[PDB]
Amino acid sequence: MWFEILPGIAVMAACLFIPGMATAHIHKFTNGGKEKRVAHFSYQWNLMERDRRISGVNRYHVTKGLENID
Amino acid sequence: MNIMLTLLTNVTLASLLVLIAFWLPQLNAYSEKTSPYECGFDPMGSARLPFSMKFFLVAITFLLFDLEIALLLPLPWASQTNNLKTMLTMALFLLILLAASLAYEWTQKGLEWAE
Amino acid sequence: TYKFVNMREPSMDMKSVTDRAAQTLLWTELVRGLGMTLSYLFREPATINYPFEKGPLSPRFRGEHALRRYPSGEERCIACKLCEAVCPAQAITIEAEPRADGSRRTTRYDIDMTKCIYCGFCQEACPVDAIVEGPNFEFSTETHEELLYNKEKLLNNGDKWEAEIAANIQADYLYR
Amino acid sequence: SRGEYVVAKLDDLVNWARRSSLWPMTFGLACCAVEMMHMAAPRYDMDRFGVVFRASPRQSDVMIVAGTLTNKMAPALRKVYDQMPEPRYVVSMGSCANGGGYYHYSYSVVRGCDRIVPVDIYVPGCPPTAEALLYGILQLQRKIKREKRLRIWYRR
Amino acid sequence: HPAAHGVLRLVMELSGEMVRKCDPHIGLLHRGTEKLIEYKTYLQALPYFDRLDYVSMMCNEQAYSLAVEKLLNIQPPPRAQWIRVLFGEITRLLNHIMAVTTHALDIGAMTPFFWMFEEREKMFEFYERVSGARMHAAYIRPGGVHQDLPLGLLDDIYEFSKNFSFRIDELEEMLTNNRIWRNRTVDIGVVTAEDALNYGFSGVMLRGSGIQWDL
Amino acid sequence: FGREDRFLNYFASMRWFGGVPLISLGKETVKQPVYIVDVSKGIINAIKDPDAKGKTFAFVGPNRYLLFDLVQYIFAVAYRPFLPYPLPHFAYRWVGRLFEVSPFEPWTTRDKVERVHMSDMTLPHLPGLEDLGIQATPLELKAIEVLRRHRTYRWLTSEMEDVKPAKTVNI
Amino acid sequence: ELVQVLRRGLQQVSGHGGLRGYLRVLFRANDVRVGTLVGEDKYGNKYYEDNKQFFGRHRWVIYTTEMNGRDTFWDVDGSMVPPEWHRWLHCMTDDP
Amino acid sequence: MFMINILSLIIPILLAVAFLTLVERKVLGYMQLRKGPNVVGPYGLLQPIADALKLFTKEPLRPATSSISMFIIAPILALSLALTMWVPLPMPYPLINMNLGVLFMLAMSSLAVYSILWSGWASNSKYALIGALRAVAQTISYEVTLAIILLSVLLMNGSYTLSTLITTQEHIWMIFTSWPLAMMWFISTLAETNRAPFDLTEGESELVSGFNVEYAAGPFAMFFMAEYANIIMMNAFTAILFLGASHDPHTPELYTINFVLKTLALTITFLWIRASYPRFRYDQLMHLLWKSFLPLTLALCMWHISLPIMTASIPPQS
Ligand SMILES: CCCCCCCCCCCCCCCCC[C@@H](O)O[C@H](CO[C@H](O)CCCCCCCCCCCCCCC)COP(=O)(O)OCC[N+](C)(C)C
Ligand SMILES: CCCCCCCC/C=C\CCCCCCCC(=O)O[C@H](COC(=O)CCCCCCC/C=C/CCCCCCCC)COP(=O)(O)OCCN
Ligand SMILES: COC1=C(OC)C(=O)C(CC=C(C)C)=C(C)C1=O
Ligand code: SF4
Ligand code: SF4
Ligand code: SF4
Repeated sequence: MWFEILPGIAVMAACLFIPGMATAHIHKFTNGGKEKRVAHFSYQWNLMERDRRISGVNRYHVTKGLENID
Repeated sequence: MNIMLTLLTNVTLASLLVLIAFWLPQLNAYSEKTSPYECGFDPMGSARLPFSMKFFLVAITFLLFDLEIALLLPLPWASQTNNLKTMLTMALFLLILLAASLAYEWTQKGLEWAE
Repeated sequence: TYKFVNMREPSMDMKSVTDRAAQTLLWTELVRGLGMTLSYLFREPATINYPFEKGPLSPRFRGEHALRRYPSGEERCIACKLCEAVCPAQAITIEAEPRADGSRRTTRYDIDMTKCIYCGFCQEACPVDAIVEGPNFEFSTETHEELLYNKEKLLNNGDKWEAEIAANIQADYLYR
Repeated sequence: SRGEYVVAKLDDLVNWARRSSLWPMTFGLACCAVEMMHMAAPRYDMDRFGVVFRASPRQSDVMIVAGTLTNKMAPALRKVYDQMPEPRYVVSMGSCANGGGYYHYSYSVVRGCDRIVPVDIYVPGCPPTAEALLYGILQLQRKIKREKRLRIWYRR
Repeated sequence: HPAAHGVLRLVMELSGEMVRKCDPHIGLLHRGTEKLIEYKTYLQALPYFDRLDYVSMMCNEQAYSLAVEKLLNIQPPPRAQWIRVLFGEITRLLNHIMAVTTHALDIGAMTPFFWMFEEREKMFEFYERVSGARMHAAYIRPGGVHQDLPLGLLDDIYEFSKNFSFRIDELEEMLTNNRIWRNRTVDIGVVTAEDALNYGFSGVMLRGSGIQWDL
Repeated sequence: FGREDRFLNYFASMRWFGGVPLISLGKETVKQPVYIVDVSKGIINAIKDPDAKGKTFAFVGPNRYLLFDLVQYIFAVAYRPFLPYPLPHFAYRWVGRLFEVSPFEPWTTRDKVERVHMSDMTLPHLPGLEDLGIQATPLELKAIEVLRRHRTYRWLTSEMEDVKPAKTVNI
Repeated sequence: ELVQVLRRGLQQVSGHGGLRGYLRVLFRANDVRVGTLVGEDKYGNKYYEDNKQFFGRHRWVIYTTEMNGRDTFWDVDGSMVPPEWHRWLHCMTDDP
Repeated sequence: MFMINILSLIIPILLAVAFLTLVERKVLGYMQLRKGPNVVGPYGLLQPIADALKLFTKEPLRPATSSISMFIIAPILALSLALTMWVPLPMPYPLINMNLGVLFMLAMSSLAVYSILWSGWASNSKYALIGALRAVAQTISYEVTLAIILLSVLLMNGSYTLSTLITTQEHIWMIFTSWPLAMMWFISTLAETNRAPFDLTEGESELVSGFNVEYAAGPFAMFFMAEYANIIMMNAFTAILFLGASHDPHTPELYTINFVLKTLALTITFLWIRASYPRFRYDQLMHLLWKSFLPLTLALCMWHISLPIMTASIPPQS
């Protein structure tokens, strides 16, 4: 044997592992490494648009702190 | 945009697989190979003849019951109202009406298939 | 003497009624069947590793035919045609004449193996143990004509399989 | 030549794929189908070789004629052989399917299924053992391993 | 067809999936055995009965041998008759395994088939050891039997018999109390005793209706 | 012409492009097709005839057809719409050359186009099928057995005597 | 006792002469069991037995890679066994 | 970079389906006292590759009586829909983040039946038509109960977003709050995927090959792939719905491993169920779904509407 079914199960598990970590890593890579923003409502979209406008490089994930307030 | 892209990608993958299936292998088609299958003997009639449905009443009842699904789906949002008593009364009223309709169809032998 | 197979009556008390309700609502016997399949999953299978392992056989096994010889090298067959007369499928053809030394020998001994039913009647009828069914069973061919044996092929089969045919006959001839 | 090497390797790949995935039709006639079942039984487990029965002729690669073919049955056998998409193979199992057998001289029996369809492998016996049928199937696999379609196409 | 049990052309008239008429067309395995028997001696005709019912072989041999013995006015020795009954019961085991497992396979349960075809293999081994053929033995003959049993056969038969009950129990656990199996089998194919008698039924097809009969 | 021929099947398969290109609308070609079974029987009879040792035979059909009418009849038996249009010789040669580059069996070739649009010679001085005891089978009696495979489901059951045989340029 | 079966697998690997022989027998015969050598043919076939297995798996043969004229590294069949070892291997006798 | 994500979502699923074929064969074999594929490739690991290569090099058949357009459309639609119904699943991050992901799954799953319908009808054969009619009956049997079970379960989630199911089950699995609904949902998912004991559209012993009897080679392979992809996808949906894994924003790999393990367990349970039981009659499935599941589902819908209001446990995100 019953343990010779295990290789196929392991191959299936390895194949099914790929989508989740692929999505996680691609989200991190394209969003500054910080967990791509979620906008279910218009308020969050407005926050994202304000961030993009004040970024100066037209990317929302570029975050400005107190050093931009002088 | 993204959903349109993924729909196009999936449909293109399926179509490409069909094209591979139909253009790669060697084809030898003759009349006997493409005849309909009926366990080795020729069919008596046509497959386009009427085929009786013994569960037509259940089909119409499913048509009617499918719209109560649309009526009941906004319940997670309706639960957030301030006047919860009216909302609960109306949800229970709708579900009781649906259950009574099911009971009426059941007791008059509406769920039994035609023989 | 007889017995009934489905003539029993269920108990009507509250305990058994609740037990049957719980069985209906919680799928007890279905779980039992799942458990039986699970137990079978953990047993050793009965499969053998063919062709490296073979299924058991016995000395009586009736396989491919062969014609035999005496220890001196002379053929055992004397063209009596008893096997031909007894063959239930008419799968044997025999022609004979006196040999150059006056012996009684066949000039044609053919067995159609697509007519044969492998009953073993020929080797029961033979009085000199000339024709036998050997132990071989892996002699599938690619053409129909390769299964129409003549005297040369049968004598070759005897010469090829005698080492096992004699041993199998030795282990069983006391049952005959 | 590079092209000969490429076509040889592709032919090997296609032959391996074909012989390692043989799906016979769920088809039996007489006593020999019982030995076919015992071939499918756990002791021999033909599925372990990649051999799976499939009911539809459109999803089958091999036809095993297991039993006597009568005159009444011959058109149906030919019809279900014709509906198999190619490539397709036929295995003749037992004396009745090979040459008529015990019923060779009868008025209602076809003297061998090779009068109706071409046959790749003849398995002798009445009935052949499940081991003998397995030997025939493996011989058919070896025969499929020997075919040269792409090489002959290239030599044209 | 997988569920046609061989060569059967059931022409069926249906309204939807309801069966209005069944017309079984047979003769796709008619090989003219009786005329062929007319062209053979009594000994030469015995192997045909092996191939009549290729699941109950020694039983057909036994029936033919009993008929020939009655016509010949001879009596087999007691040991031959005991061997005949023993192998008839083994053959009954084989036949009932085939029947139940393939009926379940037609219904949709495939596992018991594989569970019991190993027992079928062991019984085939018994057949081959006694006769040299796994299924077409021609062992039972009008004089009795062809050969005596090999010196170590009864021990192996006892070994098989002392364990077959657990296999029957596992099959019963798989099927008997399953509610799906009951829904597929209960009240299906009901036949009355009078109709069974008038239609020429025999065997279990009588005993299932309550008729107390057994040859 | 026959079930596995490249004559009737070739013209029937032209439906896939939508129109049938015919040099000069096929009005300057004459064809005399012959059945396959007649050819095979004639070969057998030539083998079994002792007088045919050094002879030369011409196996031709009982009717001569213009190419346009032959293709029209082929399309009528197959119940496919017929849309013939005239294509010049050099354009057709170009198309054939384009198709010739197929490493598999080419759909058409320049040689095939040349042979399709050439009339069949008449050789009355040579013996034919009727000198070997064979009566030539007309195409109108055997065209359905080749062309029923090219029909759609709506027309699969149409009988042989439905499609009104074509006109022959005989004598 | 999981460790015991793991060590049994390790000795199964080692008993085939290392990883090379282990893989050769795994890809040639689809079986890595280790038995007692009963004998060797003049054609090269080796015969192994293991009475701890159930009836049917207690005897087996590893076919030679080269018989009379053909390469049998991959192409093997049951007709390759000579008659004496044929009688032994099919359990028609108890004596090799 | 989004196309890379689509490819890395869709190719591994096809590989998993290919090897699920082998896993099913081996599990059934070992449950039946045999081995299953162990010859081609070590432990039969190359069996799916041989099966696919054989199928796609074999001749596909165009039935003379068939309707070619729908005959070719149906497997394309089946495979495309099976691939599409994977995009909103959070693992723990969805490829496409939807406000109403559950409704999207409902709609596309109800659209997937038309592949079987149109393939069976366009085959123009009797067994295919019987299979298609059985598909109609099966959908009518299960759809309403499926939808009501889903709504009753999501009444505790607060929304139709699939990601919120992660935060809802942070401390306890939803199996411990709605196990009767979960049992009914599991049976409904078995019926939705035409799996034993509800594999009536195929009906191997009854209808030869059922709705795909006329299909051969690659078009048949596509139907097989869609079937098994639907199996895996439905079990993943069940695992996300009732066995909620814990997610740490800084290590989503742990969530992915746990969720894949639960999905694999559910799929193996599917194969176990197939190996253990006989087949229903297709009217008995309708009676089971309409006379036993529906009243209980209505009562539990009432209960799950009343419970959060009774206990002041109403979820957020109006
Ligand atoms: C990229 C997507 C499209 C293409 C998909 C390709 C899939 C990958 C290919 C899979 C390769 C596996 C095949 C090789 C395994 C066979 C193992 C070995 O046994 O084969 C032997 C030799 O193998 C064959 O001779 C040749 C097989 C492969 C031939 C060359 C490989 C070509 C690969 C090129 C890839 C390009 C794909 C197409 C690109 C468009 C013959 O032995 P066999 O009879 O079995 O076993 C006997 C049984 N016993 C052992 C129990 C006694
Ligand atoms: C304090 C307030 C609480 C309020 C009360 C809440 C408690 C509720 C108590 C009752 C709950 C019972 C729920 C059960 C769901 C209905 C099941 C049922 O009763 O149906 C069965 C039938 O259901 C089945 O048998 C299903 C058949 C399909 C079998 C498929 C495989 C079996 C399942 C294996 C285990 C699955 C595990 C489920 C969970 C998986 C994880 C998600 C009845 O049918 P019959 O016996 O034929 O009789 C009907 C005529 N009288
Ligand atoms: C024992 O009775 C028989 C059957 O029932 C199990 C069969 O299915 C079949 C044929 C069907 C399969 C494919 C062997 C035959 C020939 C038969 O004799
Ligand atoms: S075994 Fe029987 S059928 Fe075969 S040749 Fe001998 S007597 Fe004839
Ligand atoms: S083989 Fe035996 S029975 Fe047959 S002719 Fe020769 S001696 Fe007589
Ligand atoms: S060869 Fe023998 S066992 Fe096989 S079908 Fe014919 S009579 Fe029956």
